[PDB]
Amino acid sequence: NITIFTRILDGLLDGYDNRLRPGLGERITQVRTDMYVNSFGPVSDTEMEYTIDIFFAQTWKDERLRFKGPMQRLPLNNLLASKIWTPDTFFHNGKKSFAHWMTTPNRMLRIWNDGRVLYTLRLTISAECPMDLEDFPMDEQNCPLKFGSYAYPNSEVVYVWTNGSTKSVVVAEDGSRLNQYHLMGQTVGTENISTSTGEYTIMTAHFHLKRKIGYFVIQTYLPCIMTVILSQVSFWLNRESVAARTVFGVTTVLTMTTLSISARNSLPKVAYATAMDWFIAVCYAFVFSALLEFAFVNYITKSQPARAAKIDKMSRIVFPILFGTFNLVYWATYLN
Amino acid sequence: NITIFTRILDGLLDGYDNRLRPGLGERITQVRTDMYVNSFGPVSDTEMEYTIDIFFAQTWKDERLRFKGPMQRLPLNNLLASKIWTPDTFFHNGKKSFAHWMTTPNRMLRIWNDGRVLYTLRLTISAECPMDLEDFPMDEQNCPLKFGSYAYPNSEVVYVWTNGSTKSVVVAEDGSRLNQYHLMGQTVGTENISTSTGEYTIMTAHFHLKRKIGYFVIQTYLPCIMTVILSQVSFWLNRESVAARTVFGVTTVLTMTTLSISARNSLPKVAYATAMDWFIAVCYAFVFSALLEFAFVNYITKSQPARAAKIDKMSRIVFPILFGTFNLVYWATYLN
Amino acid sequence: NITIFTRILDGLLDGYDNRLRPGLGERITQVRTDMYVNSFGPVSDTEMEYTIDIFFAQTWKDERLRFKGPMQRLPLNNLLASKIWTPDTFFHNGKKSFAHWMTTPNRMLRIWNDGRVLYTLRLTISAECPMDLEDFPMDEQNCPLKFGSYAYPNSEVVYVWTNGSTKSVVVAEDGSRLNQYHLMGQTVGTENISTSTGEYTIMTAHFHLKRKIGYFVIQTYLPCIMTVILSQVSFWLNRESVAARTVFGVTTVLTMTTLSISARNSLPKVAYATAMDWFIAVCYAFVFSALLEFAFVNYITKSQPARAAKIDKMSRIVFPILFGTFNLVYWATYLN
Amino acid sequence: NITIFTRILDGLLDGYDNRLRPGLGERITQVRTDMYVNSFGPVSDTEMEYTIDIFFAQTWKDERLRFKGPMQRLPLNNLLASKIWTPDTFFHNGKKSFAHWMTTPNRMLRIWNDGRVLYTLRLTISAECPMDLEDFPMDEQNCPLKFGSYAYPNSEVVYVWTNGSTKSVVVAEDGSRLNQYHLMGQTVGTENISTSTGEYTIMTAHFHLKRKIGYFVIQTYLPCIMTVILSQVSFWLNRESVAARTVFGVTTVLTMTTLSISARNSLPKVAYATAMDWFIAVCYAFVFSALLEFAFVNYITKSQPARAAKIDKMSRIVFPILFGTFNLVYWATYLN
Amino acid sequence: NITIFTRILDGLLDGYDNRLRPGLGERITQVRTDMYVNSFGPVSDTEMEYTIDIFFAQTWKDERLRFKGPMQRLPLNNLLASKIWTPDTFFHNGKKSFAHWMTTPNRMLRIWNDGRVLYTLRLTISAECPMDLEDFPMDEQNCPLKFGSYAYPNSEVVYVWTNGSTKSVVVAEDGSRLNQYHLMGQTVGTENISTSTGEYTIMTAHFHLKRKIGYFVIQTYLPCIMTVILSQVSFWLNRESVAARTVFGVTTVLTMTTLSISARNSLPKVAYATAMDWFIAVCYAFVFSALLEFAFVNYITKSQPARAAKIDKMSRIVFPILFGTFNLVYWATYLN
Ligand SMILES: Cc1onc(-c2ccc(F)cc2)c1COc1ccc(C(=O)N2CCS(=O)(=O)CC2)cn1
Ligand SMILES: Cc1onc(-c2ccc(F)cc2)c1COc1ccc(C(=O)N2CCS(=O)(=O)CC2)cn1
Ligand SMILES: Cc1onc(-c2ccc(F)cc2)c1COc1ccc(C(=O)N2CCS(=O)(=O)CC2)cn1
Ligand SMILES: Cc1onc(-c2ccc(F)cc2)c1COc1ccc(C(=O)N2CCS(=O)(=O)CC2)cn1
Ligand SMILES: Cc1onc(-c2ccc(F)cc2)c1COc1ccc(C(=O)N2CCS(=O)(=O)CC2)cn1
Ligand SMILES: *[C@@H]1O[C@H](CO)[C@@H](O)[C@H](O)[C@H]1NC(C)=O
Ligand SMILES: *[C@@H]1O[C@H](CO)[C@@H](O)[C@H](O)[C@H]1NC(C)=O
Ligand SMILES: *[C@@H]1O[C@H](CO)[C@@H](O)[C@H](O)[C@H]1NC(C)=O
Ligand SMILES: *[C@@H]1O[C@H](CO)[C@@H](O)[C@H](O)[C@H]1NC(C)=O
Ligand SMILES: *[C@@H]1O[C@H](CO)[C@@H](O)[C@H](O)[C@H]1NC(C)=O
Repeated sequence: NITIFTRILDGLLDGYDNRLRPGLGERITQVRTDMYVNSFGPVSDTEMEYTIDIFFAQTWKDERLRFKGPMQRLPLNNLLASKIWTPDTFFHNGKKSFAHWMTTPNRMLRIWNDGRVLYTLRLTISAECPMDLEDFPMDEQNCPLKFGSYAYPNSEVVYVWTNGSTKSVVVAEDGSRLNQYHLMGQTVGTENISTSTGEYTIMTAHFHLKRKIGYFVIQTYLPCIMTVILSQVSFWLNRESVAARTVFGVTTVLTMTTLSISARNSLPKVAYATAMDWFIAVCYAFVFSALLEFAFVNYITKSQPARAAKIDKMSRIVFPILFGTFNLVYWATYLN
Repeated sequence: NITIFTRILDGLLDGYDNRLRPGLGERITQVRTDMYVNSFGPVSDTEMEYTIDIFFAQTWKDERLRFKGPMQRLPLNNLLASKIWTPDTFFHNGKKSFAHWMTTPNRMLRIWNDGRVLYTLRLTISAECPMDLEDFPMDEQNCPLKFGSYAYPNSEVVYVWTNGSTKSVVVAEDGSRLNQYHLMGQTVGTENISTSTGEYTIMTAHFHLKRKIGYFVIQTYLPCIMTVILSQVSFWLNRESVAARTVFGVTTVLTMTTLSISARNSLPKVAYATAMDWFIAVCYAFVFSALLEFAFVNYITKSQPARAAKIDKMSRIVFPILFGTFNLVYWATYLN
Repeated sequence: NITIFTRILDGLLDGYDNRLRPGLGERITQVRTDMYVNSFGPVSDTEMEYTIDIFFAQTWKDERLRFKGPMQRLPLNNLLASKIWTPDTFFHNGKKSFAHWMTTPNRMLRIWNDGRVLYTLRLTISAECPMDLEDFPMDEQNCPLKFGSYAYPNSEVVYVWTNGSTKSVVVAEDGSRLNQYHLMGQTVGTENISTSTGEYTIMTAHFHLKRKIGYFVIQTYLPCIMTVILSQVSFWLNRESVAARTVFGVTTVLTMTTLSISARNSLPKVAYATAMDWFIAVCYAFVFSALLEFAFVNYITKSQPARAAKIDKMSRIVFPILFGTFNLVYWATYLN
Repeated sequence: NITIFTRILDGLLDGYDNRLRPGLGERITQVRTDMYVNSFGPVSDTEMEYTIDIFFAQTWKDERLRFKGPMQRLPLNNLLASKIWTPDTFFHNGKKSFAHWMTTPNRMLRIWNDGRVLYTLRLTISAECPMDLEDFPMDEQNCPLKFGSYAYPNSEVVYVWTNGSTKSVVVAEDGSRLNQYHLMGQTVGTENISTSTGEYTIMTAHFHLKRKIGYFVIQTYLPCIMTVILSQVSFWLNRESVAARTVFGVTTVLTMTTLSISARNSLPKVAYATAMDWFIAVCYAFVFSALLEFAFVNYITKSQPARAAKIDKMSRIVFPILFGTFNLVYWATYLN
Repeated sequence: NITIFTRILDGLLDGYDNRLRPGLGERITQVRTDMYVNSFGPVSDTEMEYTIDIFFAQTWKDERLRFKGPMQRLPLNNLLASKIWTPDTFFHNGKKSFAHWMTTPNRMLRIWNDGRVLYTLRLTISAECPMDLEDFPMDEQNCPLKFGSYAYPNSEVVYVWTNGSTKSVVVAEDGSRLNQYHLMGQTVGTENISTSTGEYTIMTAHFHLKRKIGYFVIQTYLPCIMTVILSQVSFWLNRESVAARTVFGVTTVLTMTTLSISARNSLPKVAYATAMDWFIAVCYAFVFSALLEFAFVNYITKSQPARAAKIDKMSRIVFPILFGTFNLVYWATYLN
């Protein structure tokens, strides 16, 4: 009773050329693509790449695979995949893509009576996601995923998403978990590209990433904020304590300097200033300005002591207000 | 006398199709799985992955492999594995799995007269273990291991553990050794998942991890604890020693700042506060508060010296008690 | 209607030897090469290598592949690539080159009636780009890309660019994006090399890189500049404040020392001085010189106080002017 | 005259089944193993693994390979290795093992008239070496190397070392060179293991490693020792110099704190204290105790100056003696 | 006219056994080896390995490949390489060697009428270069490159360099470029090794490396030199400035301590002292000695001030002279 299936498979492969696409010279091959994201891999800001594991599925029609039998479907595995024609789908932005081969090559092949073919493949794509870190860390990124045929132009093979956008791309509930990003949603699109080898249709999927803040607050902002407050303590010490107030200014200035270096160690070596850089720069000004106030005060503490006390007394109020005021503008500007 | 074995193997492969599962269109294929963990690989908290080396064994029934001979069993190797049908088992959460091929592909194949087949394979799985580091380092993790068929739905292939849970999964005595985790135990479960390609049965194995503390005590807590004690020494110095007490406060505050940065370098860049972070924050408050006490004392050391001495004298007792009291609450809360 | 294509392909391969180049012993095989750079990978200054992803295309004439049919072209895939002769093109400067195999080997093969063959391949080349970091970071680099035949000398196989230089090499608009380099343009050239195995023609492509400054300004120059300004503040303090002015000089000198170490951590370990190194060295002299001025002033503050005040007063003006003057010369020299 | 060899090889493979072990169902296959260690690779303490490159040789008897000819031996290469039966030897503790394939697969095959077979293979094994770092760096490690059959139990295949232990395992004179270990010697053993798949014989080789000290002396101990001596200098300064003695105590305490952090950066993150940790802890006590002495002295320098001088004078002698005494006990205890 | 070549190749392979070396049982196979180093890869001091890319060429005589035709030579590619016998050459010291496969396997095969065969292969060898870092950084290294047959002893296969030493090994002009080494020259040698499997001839190539200094001068020596000079500035300050001179001594001592730690971070963790270590140790003595001078001076500044001034005045001259004198001896000793 099982030998019947063997006869069907042998019959289909008989007089079958896998080097020729279905409907060659008669029509245009149409491929339906659906994607399921098992896990949205880590996003490497330094390398401008993001890893992703998906179950890529393609569907098309091949009249050469029509068959008649008790079962309307023929579940199979990778063994028969190489014996038939499959699209040469590839990822344009994929810097390095590898498959999964354990325990068995993770591929599926199903065939219906009408000749419809389902080809499912598991992939891990290390794609490239260029980013504009001008509003970092209050930045939103749109990492794309482009794929299409390598050898068959639009005139021969066309890719189209199946059903609506929601069914076209699906992300696992636990897969969309990252340490420094929120997966707001996904979008799908298409576009034709003209090349020296002809026109090709491109299927594009974009993932909306909203960076989650809180790591940089504990790592960069808070040390900068508390460092500024530490400098302002010098305003409450007597002028004659030259050495004491010198330690506050010098130590704080160096502390802010190393924080800027440390902050950008993890950040990509971009040749432009970010929002965090401006915040550090302003904080650097406050600590440096406090030291200048002490130097100016200590320079005139003899000739005109009266103004020296007023400046020191006034500075106790002005500096905290300006720094507090700056934060409201800074946070409101980038959080709105 | 040895040629008889050759005839049996040749006979079994004659008229044998490896593209068809046993009992196709007649019943549901049942697979029994047993796992032995040779060594529980390192757990990468930063990458939320854990490596594991196992001897994965699958058992099923294939009536096409029945034979009669002097021996009831036919020990073999990987040579015949590709000549017969094997399940397309794969790991859903396996980010990257590779086999061992030296000296010979580490696979075993045994066949009995009744047609029962044993297929053993050695694997190294780099699975993903999402973690909730809210109670870190007093956190317990449950790293799973999910596997199942890729192409054969529940209606065709079903996986079930063999014997009891203890025999189903086994961990070597020396294998369960990690630098920062205790392998409390293992659990096994099953569940059906509905997909666009049909329903699939999933075999799940969970490993209970109890983080072992002592590295962070020597690396993070103790430096923080001793740093706080160092700051409190300033309370025992005379007020007029402005520079001396300034060094204690400034140096300690910066020391705590760098400890927080250093502590999170190894820790994953999670966007939320951990138990260790709160401990550091409280320790930061004590050192910062001590400096504020000195500044306040030095500010009123002229107008009202009487209160200045009382505050300094009182602070010698209050600060150690509060810090000691906090530790009891902190340790008891997270250790109970 | 589709079986006709099968007959053509079978006919071409009949009596076809892929071990022999077309026109062997009758003429010289001519290959036309065109390159499209999908993305100019990162440039590793430390390893003197740059990654690049290209769609390498080769065109040549093979009279053995002539055919007659309704279609003037035969789009195909990698399946037939191994069944015919292709040039043994390789990259001389490619330290490690790997192909892309997912979902299908990214190769294309097209054949015309006249026998013209188009062979397109996707590659990721980790080539070597030696650099002369004498004007770093104001340095311009010319990273080459050399390729040619491995076994067929100039007398048998010759490579020539197709059409003009612009069409010969093309770079994607978004591909030419780097964090620390600007892709000014590309150039193409040729040259014959004499070897023990014969003369070979070499096709060379050079990419002009103009390093973009701004990361080192925020990371190295500014901390050095502000550190120097910090030292000059000591000139505005009274001489009797020995400890206060000592902190400025000592802290600044050490700060500059660690900046030099930190700056070269990312920079390659080249055994010669760069422009940035000279800038740091000069900045180190200013901070060190300021400390020497204080030591000299403090040494003569008793015997001849009159000159001590003049030196301290004069130093307040001389030092800022010289440092400001140096920057104009430094920046103008390397930016012109 | 050379065609005779071709006939012999063709004859042996005729009617030969590589899926069946020699002497199947008639006796037990006996395998003789000899190992030569070309180079003992680096030992990764952090990953608890050690690399090793060996020329693994196996010898066994196969009556099916008997032949008669002018030559008593048939040197060969990897070409015939896959055409005959070879044991499925694998390394139980090998986390990742790979072969060498350049220029040609590094394998040898020799056959004698009697049917004896020699199979030599070159391997690079990244095995796991669990370590007990309780006496670190005065610790001795015993890294094992376990291998055996994967599919053939003890009842079918048995491994035994050839000749004595010295000939069984050999290490190259220059191979046994490590930066932080001495290869004292090697030992070989055997043991039977019972599994669900049957009993298997295990061949075990242990390498005795004696860690060589001198890097940690220059990196950890000496900075700690000199730091303690630096703190004791404060005892020779006058009490009224409050700021001066404060710098010694504060700087030394922080210096010891960072040394402990730095020391464990390279060391594995083990959750227990090592001998080096105790040495650092004691050194931390001395520096911290010195600061406490100054604080206590400065606290009573007014009411009872007489005792203050005695304590400071006495401390100059007590502290060096105790620290010197501790070293003798510490070094003697762990070096004996 | 091209079919003639096909007949020749088919004829040669007819009745050809690739498992047998040429001249088997009749003479000894002689192989001529020539090497061209395209680029001398980076030298990893930490891992004691150096990468190298070469075009390895082997020449030998095979009477079975004699042919008659219009052309005296048959240029070919890797396609025919596997169809004939090639030596099993391998690198004894090669820890990991991989080939280049893009665009086509980089191999060449040429055959003459007499039967002479040329086999050229491109390789990237990560060999091991043990080093004696006793004179580091004034050290000269001799990195070898050993290769020979794996299965064919000296009695069957013998390797000999072709022509003179200069032609035997060739290094590209631009290939011999390293950041911290000078490629002085190359030497070639031979030697027979006795093994359990027989005697084998070994072809050895040594590369003379002269480390180029200048990176460590800017990274280690200069900071140490300037740090010592900074300490000597304390001798020019008044004794009563206890805090001021304390900062110089304490800061300098710690600065030297961290420099030693930083210097060895890149250096391999060798368990012995290098020349740089001695230089740092001496520099550490000068800074530490200066602090001791201040402590001794401050201890006797009351009882016998006269000697205190003399010591401080004398130290201003003695210390610079000794440090300057030491450098001349140090540099002359290791540079001569
Ligand atoms: C020389 C060559 O030979 N065969 C091909 C080729 C063409 C199309 C294929 F599908 C496969 C291969 C080529 C390159 O031709 C291209 C390809 C893409 C684009 C293009 O528009 N983009 C670059 C990729 S992208 O950034 O994803 C979107 C923008 C421009 N020219
Ligand atoms: C597009 C597509 O084509 N073939 C498949 C497919 C289905 C089942 C297979 F066994 C193999 C392949 C798919 C994806 O369909 C899925 C798969 C799993 C889940 C699911 O429930 N989970 C995701 C994996 S998980 O996190 O381990 C548990 C939760 C949801 N949809
Ligand atoms: C021993 C050997 O056997 N077959 C070959 C060989 C020759 C040419 C091939 F195309 C392939 C292989 C060799 C090396 O012969 C060479 C090769 C290149 C150069 C040369 O001029 N350069 C080195 C590469 S480069 O830096 O890109 C440009 C400068 C000098 N000698
Ligand atoms: C489920 C399964 O299926 N086939 C096998 C299997 C058995 C023996 C083989 F030689 C190959 C494969 C298994 C695991 O069975 C084992 C294996 C080893 C040990 C054991 O005693 N140790 C673990 C490895 S160890 O740490 O080196 C020494 C201690 C215990 N149970
Ligand atoms: C057990 C075994 O079975 N077949 C072999 C074998 C022998 C020779 C081969 F050419 C290939 C394989 C072996 C090891 O036998 C050896 C090999 C080399 C040396 C030796 O003298 N040295 C080690 C390599 S070295 O450091 O480069 C120079 C010093 C000593 N014994
Ligand atoms: C691509 O080409 C097809 C040709 O039928 C056309 O229908 C489609 O609208 C084109 N897509 C775009 C985005 O222009
Ligand atoms: C999965 O489906 C099978 C169908 O027989 C059922 O017996 C089993 O209970 C299901 N498992 C779960 C967890 O629902
Ligand atoms: C290389 O050789 C060919 C031989 O025809 C010659 O035409 C060409 O000019 C040569 N190229 C160079 C750069 O000399
Ligand atoms: C292993 O089993 C064999 C069976 O013959 C026995 O001879 C040998 O002593 C056993 N080894 C050990 C260590 O028990
Ligand atoms: C190696 O053996 C051969 C045998 O002919 C001999 O000629 C040669 O001199 C030997 N080489 C050395 C270095 O002893």
